Amino acid sequence: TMTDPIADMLTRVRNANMVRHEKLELPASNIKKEIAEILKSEGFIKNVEYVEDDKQGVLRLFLKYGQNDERVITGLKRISKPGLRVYAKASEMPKVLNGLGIALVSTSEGVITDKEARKRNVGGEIIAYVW
Amino acid sequence: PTINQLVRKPRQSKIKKSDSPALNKGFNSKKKKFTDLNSPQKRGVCTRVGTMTPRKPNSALRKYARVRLSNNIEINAYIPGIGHNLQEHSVVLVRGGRVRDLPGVRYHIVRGALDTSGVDGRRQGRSLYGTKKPK
RNA sequence: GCCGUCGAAGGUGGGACAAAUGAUUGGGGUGAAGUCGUAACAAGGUAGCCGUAUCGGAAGGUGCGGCUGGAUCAC
RNA sequence: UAAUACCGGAUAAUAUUUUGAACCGCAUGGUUCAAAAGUGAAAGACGGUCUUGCUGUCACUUAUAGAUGGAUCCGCGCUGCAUUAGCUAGUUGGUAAGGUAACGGCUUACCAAGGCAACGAUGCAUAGCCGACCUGAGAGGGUGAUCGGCCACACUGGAACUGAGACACGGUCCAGACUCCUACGGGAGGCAGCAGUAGGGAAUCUUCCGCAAUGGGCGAAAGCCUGACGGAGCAACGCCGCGUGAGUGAUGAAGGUCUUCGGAUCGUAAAACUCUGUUAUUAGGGAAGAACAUAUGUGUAAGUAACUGUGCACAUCUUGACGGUACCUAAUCAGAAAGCCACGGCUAACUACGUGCCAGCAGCCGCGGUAAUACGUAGGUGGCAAGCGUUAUCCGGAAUUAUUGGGCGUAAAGCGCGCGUAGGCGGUUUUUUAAGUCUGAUGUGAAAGCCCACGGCUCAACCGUGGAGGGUCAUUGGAAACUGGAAAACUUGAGUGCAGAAGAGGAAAGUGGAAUUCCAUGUGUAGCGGUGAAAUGCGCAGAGAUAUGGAGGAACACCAGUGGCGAAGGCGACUUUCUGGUCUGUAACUGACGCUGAUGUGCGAAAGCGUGGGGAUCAAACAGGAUUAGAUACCCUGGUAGUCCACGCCGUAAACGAUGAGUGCUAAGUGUUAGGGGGUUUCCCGCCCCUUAGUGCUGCAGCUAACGCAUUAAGCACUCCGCCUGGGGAGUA
Repeated sequence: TMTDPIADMLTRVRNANMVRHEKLELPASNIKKEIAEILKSEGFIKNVEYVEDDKQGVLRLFLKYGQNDERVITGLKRISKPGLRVYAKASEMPKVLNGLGIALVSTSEGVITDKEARKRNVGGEIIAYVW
Repeated sequence: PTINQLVRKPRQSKIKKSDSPALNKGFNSKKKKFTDLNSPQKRGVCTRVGTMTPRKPNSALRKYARVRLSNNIEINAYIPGIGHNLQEHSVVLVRGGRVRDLPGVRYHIVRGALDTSGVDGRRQGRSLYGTKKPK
């Protein structure tokens, strides 16, 4: 069973990191779409794209590798995984590698990045660590 | 392990057992109640003394003795150290110690303060060996 | 003051765990020696797993089943 | 013989029971108003004014309170053991009684059968509880000294009087002892109060004082007692703090110590000088403060003919066990005052010597054999000190639980493999919810410690002060991402849908075969026979052998392979039985229907075995019997439980990949086993390539101690199972 979307998303991202290619697509979710937009905002994904097809539309990512096809980011991992519904309140917000390392957090309104998290000070279910 | 089975389990450690069965007086002298007293010392007598022989090349003849402390629990214990003036059924203080001489024993007598008197000719017994500062 | 509810405590009898003990039996090894047993060739020797059984006192072997296994070792 | 002792009675209400009324709540009901009978009682004390009124001041009694505390109930946490699985009958619930503050089996009688039980009741061990504390960066772990409170107990059991409250730590009764003593007739006692005793223990502190300080009990008070507590008193028991000399003085004195013989060497150490009185010694101060206290006497608000009497805070007085303390001053000298551990290293520090693998040392490596910086001695050094070292234990370490922070490719670990209950987690999208979640507000986290700051104590130690911290508590503000619901559907997963492809899968049944073995018949020897010799054992009447003939039972010559089925065990002669499974494509469409899976639980090598048959081999044991007193030991010969048929017991193994399952991702090369497609061509079957789903070999990356895997990961991740905790002891008890 594909238990968690975050897990497969991030393991295939790390797989592409190893294989050093950018254009990859995957069946999304609305949350996957929004976090991919956050990725392009962060930049290390040069481009993201979303369409619709069975069942959720395929999210289409196009990474921003380094100048020599290096990971601009360093590390990446899920946090909220099956069984572990793990939440963080305003002060419980973590700072992987401070500002450099980042993490979106789902909050009472939606998914927001670590900067947004400690900025608007609404905690929530911490999602996944990327650094 | 999986989170659920981790929950329905304590993940127990491998907690040891004290290889020194030092069950000191505790409730021995009332109700004969077994009591894990950890005392560093109990008073008691070595009812018998003996001497097993070591093998070659180091024929460092080591001497043993079977002893009862305040709890009066049987054990054959070796004597270390040079010099003594005690004999059968002499009161002796035994400290916890396991040495390379012989299995079946994990304790050892101490010199200086009881029937197994130490020697004050050396300087190592300045603070120990039961004997006072060699003055 | 009596009786009646309960009534410890306490004992009695039926047994249960029982607890050390242990009736006598059994098992073993044992030849000092009481049997007396001879006194010939002394062994023509063997060898990579596990479970399980049938013996071998055992030492092992017949094994049945299927084979994972990880030569020696020095100063 | 008096009481404020006792019993009456008068009165009385929110007091009982009923009367009615209104309001209202959760169902029980609660709130308020108006009705019946009922008895409240200190003619008390003691002051005053002054009548003795009058109140004073308490007490009395009554109702209403507050408040206090207690009780009771509930939620959540609240120790180990399941080699701890059933508990269970006033128990379950109600009925009526009673009974208590209430509550109800709470207990009676009723009727009824409950009620709990793996999410671990029950049982056992054990245990005071927590706050708190110790180690740990923390996480955590561990602990539970005094101190805060809460609980339990007071020789033992059974009670009960009392009183607001005890079934009463220093009431009682009884009985049981126990023990003690008696005139023996029966009387008497109970330190898990405090010292202390005896003993025990390694030993733990006065058979110390006081009530100075508070803290009560009782009053108005003095006061009583205070083993609370305060205080001093012991245990370098624990920290903290002063020194146990500093400065000078080199000359490397002398001398210890080595030495190569010079020198160093102790060592600015010495001598000597200069200081300190720290520390200690003494004469004093203070024996601080703590001391506020108890009430009295002072005039001032409530009221009284009358602050009369009072009552408020003020006048004014009153208290030392510590102790004639701490601490401080006059002086006292370097002069009292300090050591100990280690030096192979680990870890700081070594050489000389005597010593002789011996003594020995010994925490680890191990040293010591005459030669040791590992024994001892001297020096020298180090570390450290009012202490040092040893031991007992907790954690760090020890991440040695591995949530943080382990594996199971092999050092320890994947049942043997299943089905599946609960449960674990949960696909895409649309709303609500706010349960969570997040996100504040509230109340509320004794105190102390706790961290921070700060005050005092010379300082430290230390208390104190405040802050901080401190809930996983309840409540409400948002919120709807997420999980969880609620609703709505979508689909490929799942479903199932159609087309196919697919088979040692299963179990039943039958069919064949070569042939173990036996044996029929016929022929045929002389030996077979196993060996070292053979023995034996077979056997001249035919063994061994033959060819013709069967029997029984046996598993099925090739294929056979990483073929395959399986989840494994295992599954291959053929066939069928009536089914189980395999996949290509398929998307057929409800709409997550899924997930692994504690318990449970089926299936399952062999042997063994129960039974009932067979026995064809084979075959332990076995014996004949080599061998050798012994010979089963083995080499024989035959035969042998059973193997083999029926079911159970068997459930175990190398069932091993010691690779749980599923998920999906991720270079390649490069096959397979079935598929499919496209083009390629005559069937492209021929080719290629794309994937379907597995099973390869090499190898990217990755990772492993290494080994190697590496799309089928041992790479990456995810829900769900079990194990592992040195070896082994012992899979054994």
